[PDB]
Amino acid sequence: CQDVVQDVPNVDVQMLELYDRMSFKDIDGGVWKQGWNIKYDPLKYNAHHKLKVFVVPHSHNDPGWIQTFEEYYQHDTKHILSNALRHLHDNPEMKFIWAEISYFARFYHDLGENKKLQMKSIVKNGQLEFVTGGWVMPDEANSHWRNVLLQLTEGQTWLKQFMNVTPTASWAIDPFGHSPTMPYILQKSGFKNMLIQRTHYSVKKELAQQRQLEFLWRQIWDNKGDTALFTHMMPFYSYDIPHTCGPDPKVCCQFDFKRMGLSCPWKVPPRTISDQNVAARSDLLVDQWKKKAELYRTNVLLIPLGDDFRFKQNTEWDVQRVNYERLFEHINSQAHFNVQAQFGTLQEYFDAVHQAERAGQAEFPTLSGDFFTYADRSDNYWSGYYTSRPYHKRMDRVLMHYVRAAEMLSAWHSWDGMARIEERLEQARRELSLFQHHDGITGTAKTHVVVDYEQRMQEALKACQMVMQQSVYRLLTKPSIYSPDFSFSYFTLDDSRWPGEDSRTTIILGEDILPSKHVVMHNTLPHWREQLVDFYVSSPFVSVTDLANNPVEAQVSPVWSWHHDTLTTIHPQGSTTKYRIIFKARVPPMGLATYVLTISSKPEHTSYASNLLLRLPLGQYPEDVKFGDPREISLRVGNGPTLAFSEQGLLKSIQLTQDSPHVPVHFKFLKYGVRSHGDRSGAYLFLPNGPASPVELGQPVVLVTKGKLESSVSVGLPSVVHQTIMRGGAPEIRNLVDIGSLDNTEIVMRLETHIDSGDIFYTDLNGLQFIKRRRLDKLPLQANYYPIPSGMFIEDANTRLTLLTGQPLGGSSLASGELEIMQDRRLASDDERGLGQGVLDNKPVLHIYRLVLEKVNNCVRPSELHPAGYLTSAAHKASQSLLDPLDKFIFAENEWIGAQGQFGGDHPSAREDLDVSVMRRLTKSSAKTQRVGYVLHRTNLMQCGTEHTQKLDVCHLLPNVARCERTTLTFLQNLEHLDGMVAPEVCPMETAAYVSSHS
Ligand SMILES: [Zn+2]
Repeated sequence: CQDVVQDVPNVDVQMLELYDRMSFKDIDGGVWKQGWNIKYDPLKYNAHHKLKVFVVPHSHNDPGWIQTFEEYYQHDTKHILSNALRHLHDNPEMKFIWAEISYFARFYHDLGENKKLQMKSIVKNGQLEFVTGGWVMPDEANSHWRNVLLQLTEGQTWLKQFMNVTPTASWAIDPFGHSPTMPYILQKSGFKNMLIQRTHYSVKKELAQQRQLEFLWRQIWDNKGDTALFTHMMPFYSYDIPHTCGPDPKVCCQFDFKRMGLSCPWKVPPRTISDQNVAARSDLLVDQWKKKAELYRTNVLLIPLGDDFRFKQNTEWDVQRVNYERLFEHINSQAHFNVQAQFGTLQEYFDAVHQAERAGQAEFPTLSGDFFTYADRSDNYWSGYYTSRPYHKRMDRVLMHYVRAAEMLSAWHSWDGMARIEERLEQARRELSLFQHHDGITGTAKTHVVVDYEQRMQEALKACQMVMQQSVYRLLTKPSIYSPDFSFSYFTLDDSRWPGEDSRTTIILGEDILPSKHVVMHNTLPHWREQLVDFYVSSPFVSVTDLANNPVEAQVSPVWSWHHDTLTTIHPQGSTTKYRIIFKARVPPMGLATYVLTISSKPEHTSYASNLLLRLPLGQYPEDVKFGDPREISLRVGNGPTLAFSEQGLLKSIQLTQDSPHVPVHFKFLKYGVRSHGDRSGAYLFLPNGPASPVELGQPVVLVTKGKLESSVSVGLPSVVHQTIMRGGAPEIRNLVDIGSLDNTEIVMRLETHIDSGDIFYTDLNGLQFIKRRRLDKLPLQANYYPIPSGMFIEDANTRLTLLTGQPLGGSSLASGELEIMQDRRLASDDERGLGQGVLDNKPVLHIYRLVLEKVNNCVRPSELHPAGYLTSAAHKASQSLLDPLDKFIFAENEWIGAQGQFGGDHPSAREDLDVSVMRRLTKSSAKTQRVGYVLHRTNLMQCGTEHTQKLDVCHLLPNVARCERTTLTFLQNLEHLDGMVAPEVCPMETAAYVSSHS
């Protein structure tokens, strides 16, 4: 295994280093506004050295933006695919590429056998070629890596199953910024090349000037270059026809034969190609081509030909095809051009490029880093969408976890087809897959479309719960009893965090209404976990036992809610009929643990929290509420940190241990505005008019709850209920955010330390890796905002502070010792990127965080020059507690004969840096050989020199292994037959996939 800490890779282009030297000057380049006047030597080209041009027709199809998936399908996409099918069929030299498998699957299932076979025909002959082959073309900023891999697996599985094809070239023309997570997943899924579009205009200029637009893109820690993927970055402002033929959009636009009810902004129309003009039109176009080719190292040129929802009408197919045919026939017949031009596919382009390299005509540069934050022009940085529609951003994470848990839970058994497991899982994967779209998780879609996304995710959550409950009943009922009704609710799910919602079951216990209640906890992670869990109960006199009837220590706290008296003030109210029972659930790796809640007066092993209101009846509750003037507060749970809070109930300092210092750590809410003159912030753009200013907090009500297992500080701020929860380690932060009214406002949460971070900070990419960022004072504020998909940190010689998130949001470190993360944004103006609206549809979201202060001076850190950072064990586990908590199940009935106490107590408890990211059964009951796929990710944690673990071999997890294969990440190809049927060890920062066959 490579060393990802000691050794700094050598690459031609390192993006952090690149950004440091770049001036980012927005100069007028001329007809190429953001470049220069391309010159080529016309004697470069002769009969020995021709330009080879691939004109690649395409149609960008959004699975939701202005319209819903179904709306666009009905209006646009179904017509495009019928025409493609007809036109390619009748025109054997015509070519077409296709990205979005969601729409292809939808269309293909509606075809008659005949059309099905004809369609297979034009795929087999290579005329219609699938690119990437994902369900969608996903967002790359906010998306979790697991979800990127999910949407990819979904489209490619569909392709392999229905078309017997697996794309090896990727096409990503539209995401707003590009992540190295994409080459990382794609190269582990058999890909050979990929294409990107949306990078900062100033980065395109810099690279274009050195012919570094094609590059071998490797991971920032990769010393060897094993991860490298060949990447083509297109050079110009857009993927549309004006911006794809060459440098001068005024010329290129004349070669979009659909604009003769569409027209050319530059006021020069296209003209039909005839014998009259062909020489002149050809000359104009090839000049364009040769200008573009000068930016690349080979004599092979990629010319994309299309636009959004293009190739819809029969006559668009003719006008495009026939005019370009006339051009090609003329160009290729005339030796003075020294050009071979034709219709081609993406993979055809890449093949010819690799032919040129293998012949030694070019050596390509190496690149590591990322392409965030993107700007299309002047100071219009697209950091807005790191935050837009934050409720759905959080919904993504919750759904992500429920599909994982549903697929793992049900993977253990084969299910009769009447249970409908395969169907529910299929729906849940597809819904979650669709939201990966660059108008889904991004928050850049119209309100009714966001509505559609939400309803779909909701149905997907319901489908996971139905699978999870059925699986749990099967796993913990004695086989001699197990007799299921697949439409029965054996368990209801209990979620303390989604939606946060006046739902949640109260368990109603009574000395003879119902005395005891069985609850089960599921642990999706492959090691033993202990975690505080909570349930709502109808009495404060409840005690906890395991199934063996051993006592478990518990605490009871009141249920509190916050009201806006509107008359007055934001105040808490306490329940008189529901209480919270809290205890530590111990749960096996990938396993289940049953507990019992029994009613009794005050039990032996249950304590009662106290309540202090700083500025209230509580039912059958033992400790009466106390009252107080606003004051500073210090709490400690267990031996864990001691935390001091302001008189406004905001964290002020943390003390790690009894004898360590009181470390200043201040939370502050601030607000950013929109511009006086200038451009207006929208769904995409963040255009603050100066540094944020502090929110006026007044004198708010601070609620303090103090218990032996769990304590917390909650405060009703204007817009935000803010809570710090203490369980013994790193606290959890919850914000209930209601931006409600406050137009042209962005609400930020900032941390202020004395940590001597300077200009350095660290943000993660897709929850997979942490990348070094440098704050740049030469760039505007919005350009120092980066995606925070799961966490961020600052550090000095001695001290780290890391914030872990349950939800993708935007964030920065805008001064030494600070971290900051946007909570919500409300926006009266459109930012003119196509959407037509601002963001005027906000709703209450519960944001969750963990807050880790640590001493790092005895940690093995990477050198000053390494572009990556690495989490500690504590910060890694805190992240895992946010994204993959314990699942909670309440038995829905009164008696559970058969009940067992635990599942998975024999499962190996693997090293903490290792996760079984996916467990998914791959075969229905009707197959003779059962097969299960596993995705394994091993992260890399700092060695701080800070435990008993067993070897985990996924091939042996289930009984009667007959075969085990190391596979691509999508499970679709074998990469190594494992003679042993034992899975090899995986390296730090690697992801591997195994498929186990069972007899
Ligand atoms: Zn798009």
